[PDB]
Amino acid sequence: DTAVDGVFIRSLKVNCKVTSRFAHYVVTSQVVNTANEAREVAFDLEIPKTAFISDFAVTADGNAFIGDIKDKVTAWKQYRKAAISGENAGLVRASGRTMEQFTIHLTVNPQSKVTFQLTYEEVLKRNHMQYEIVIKVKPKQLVHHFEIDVDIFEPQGISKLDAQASFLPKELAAQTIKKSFSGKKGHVLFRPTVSQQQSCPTCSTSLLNGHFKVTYDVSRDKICDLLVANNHFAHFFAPQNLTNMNKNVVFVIDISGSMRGQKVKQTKEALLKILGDMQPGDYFDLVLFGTRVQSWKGSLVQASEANLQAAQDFVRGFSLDEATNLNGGLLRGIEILNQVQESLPELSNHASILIMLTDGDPTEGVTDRSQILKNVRNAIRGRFPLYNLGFGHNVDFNFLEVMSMENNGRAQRIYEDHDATQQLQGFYSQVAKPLLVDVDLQYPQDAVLALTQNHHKQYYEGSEIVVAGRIADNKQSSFKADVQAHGEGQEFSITCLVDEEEMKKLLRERGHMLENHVERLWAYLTIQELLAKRMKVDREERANLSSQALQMSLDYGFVTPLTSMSIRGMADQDGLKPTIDKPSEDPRRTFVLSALQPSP
Ligand SMILES: [Mg+2]
Repeated sequence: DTAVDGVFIRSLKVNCKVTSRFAHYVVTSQVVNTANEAREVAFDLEIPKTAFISDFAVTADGNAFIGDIKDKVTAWKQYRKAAISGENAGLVRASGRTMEQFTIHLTVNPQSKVTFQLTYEEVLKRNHMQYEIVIKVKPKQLVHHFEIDVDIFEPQGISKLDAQASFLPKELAAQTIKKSFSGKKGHVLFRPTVSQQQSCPTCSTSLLNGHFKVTYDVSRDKICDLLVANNHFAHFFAPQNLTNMNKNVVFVIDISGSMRGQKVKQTKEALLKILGDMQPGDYFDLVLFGTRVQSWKGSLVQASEANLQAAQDFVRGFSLDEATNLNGGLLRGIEILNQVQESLPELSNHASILIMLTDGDPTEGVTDRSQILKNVRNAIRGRFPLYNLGFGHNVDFNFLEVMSMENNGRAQRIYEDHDATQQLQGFYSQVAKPLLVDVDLQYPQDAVLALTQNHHKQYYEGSEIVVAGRIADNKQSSFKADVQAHGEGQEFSITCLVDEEEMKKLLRERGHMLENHVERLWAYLTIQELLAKRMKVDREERANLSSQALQMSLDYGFVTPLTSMSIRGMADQDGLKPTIDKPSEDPRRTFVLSALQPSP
């Protein structure tokens, strides 16, 4: 029998509906306690940090419980006088680089049937020429009816679709994973029988341990992907068949003593590989910063065979230099790229990129964090993006995120691990091939009530620009978009008009779910944008952005950093409600059913 201590997992189902990159997850688990005693049951799964929980329901023999979303402050008032912290008590916590762990332990009645259902949503982001859907599969028992169903609907059409299950042998995956796509519709169905779940023909344990990955991309022949539905729009921009731009890239590398060991080795290895794949038309230099600041050439040099080999030799040879002069290192790298303005104007049409890697905070020279931010942004002056890589967890990552945000870039975390070299290569490949610069998506001011970031410094091959917004009443029919940008010595310009007939056709094919997901796509991107914006503004404007993010989280019912989801009707030993939160970037209690709470 599958059951353990009288408890068996009758069914465990993951249902993912993807509509124009908006991914709607529903995970449903039904556990049955056949024992005549009380038994403890678990609902335990991993979800991506990028997603927002939107609903949670528990039904025990008709007794229904639902997560009520509210201001986080209100939800955590029960923790103030309590012996446990909300972080320790919460059902959700960080469990890895990109995933969070949702865990609840519940004492169920005898002869009981309990159904758990968790809903979470995200907008899939394109990277490396694909979208990726990752589902952590790990039932701590065999499941009678296990299913993963992914239903994809893309107006532009699906160009490719794949489904990989690492934990399954190639022969088992073939018979068990059903996938197909035609036109706008794609489907993946994974329905392993109990026999197919056992690791061995006559062993009790289940091989369903690992990750179920679904990847796809949409046809990009049609340069215009403007999707309008019920006063909300989503605009996807990723032109194909563009010529790679030549680029000027400077690497600013921390060589402080703390880098000693694996970090410097993995950093050097990544630089060697990056230099090895550089294209002849690019220009580059290298900057090292410890206590002293050091540049390989002091100016942008061409990526010739000799220069690349000399740079690789310089990478292999350098040694560490104690402290960390981050201000000097960045300003030096910026000075080199800015030579293109006066000394080297023949490189001015290239796309410029500045990448910085550090494992610690500034200890030499300018150490006032606010001053460094000022120094950097005043030197770059919006000419090129800055990509900060935080190596390990001794860096002030918020400091790195703000700096990149203030300079048309983003920050990325590098985890100290056996694959740090691949992480660095992985990130660089996202910015390695600029195709357009100064992308300006323009929409008629008379029609737009709200909109997301519409200016983007660089567009890279393999990635994508997405804009969403809300349309004013009676302006949807004539809605349009103009996209301007520059290539290397070229001007880019297109116009996208709503295809009214096509929208109605799409609405018929996908149903009213299309309207809802486009709006919720806008809400998701707007909330994320508010969370990003709030971190780089003064405390007064930060409160204003927070209130916008709070109100939108409540309106659309998202569990975000400003909201929590509480479950009335359950209590731990101290009478505390289950609480669900969004953990931040920086002892397992068990619950019982309790219908009473002290009256106010
Ligand atoms: Mg350091």
